[PDB]
Amino acid sequence: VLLLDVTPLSLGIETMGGVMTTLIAKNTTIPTKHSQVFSTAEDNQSAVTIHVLQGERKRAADNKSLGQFNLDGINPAPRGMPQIEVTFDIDADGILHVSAKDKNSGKEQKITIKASSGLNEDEIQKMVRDAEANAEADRKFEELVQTRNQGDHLLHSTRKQVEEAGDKLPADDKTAIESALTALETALKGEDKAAIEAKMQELAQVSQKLMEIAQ
Amino acid sequence: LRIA
Repeated sequence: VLLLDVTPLSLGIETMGGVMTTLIAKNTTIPTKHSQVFSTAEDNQSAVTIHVLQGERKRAADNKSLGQFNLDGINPAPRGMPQIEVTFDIDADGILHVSAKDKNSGKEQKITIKASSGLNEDEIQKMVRDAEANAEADRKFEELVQTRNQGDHLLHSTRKQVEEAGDKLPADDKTAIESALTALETALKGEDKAAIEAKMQELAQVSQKLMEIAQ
Repeated sequence: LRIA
């Protein structure tokens, strides 16, 4: 009532594309507990790396690392299908407990991070400075990442839809599409958002028939 | 949201 224990900075994990995803937001009063269900990036992925971050920067690499830990034993499935619930829990004493739980396998891995770990009172103030100083640049990075994830979903999805369409797809369209996928896959390898959107444009246009067959 |  005269004071508050708060989180100076946001706390969370690194997610597909090097993005920091936030669990517990800046200036939250402890004790506190937030959960979020995540999934796997890649097909038949048997583990996930839980990389714990402190900071306000969109790029995981610009934020302060507090440790990382694996949850193994993820039973084979398509990417985006496993349920990994991730829980940040700050008790009344300032200690952070992060758990990942595979909601199919029941398996669990925790890490426990001292109240003292992470950025000192100064670093905190610098981090907020950089957040507002690099807002524009963080935004641009977010849009590239989101665009790369949009690109990759369109690629992964279209390849499946070609496998299940088999002989249904006119060889002609299958030629046009397999060329747009190879180019899309190359562009995804770069940092040019415009060029990824242009290969996504190329795929859309030549995939009208494939799309029909998926129904 | 997906982890690697």
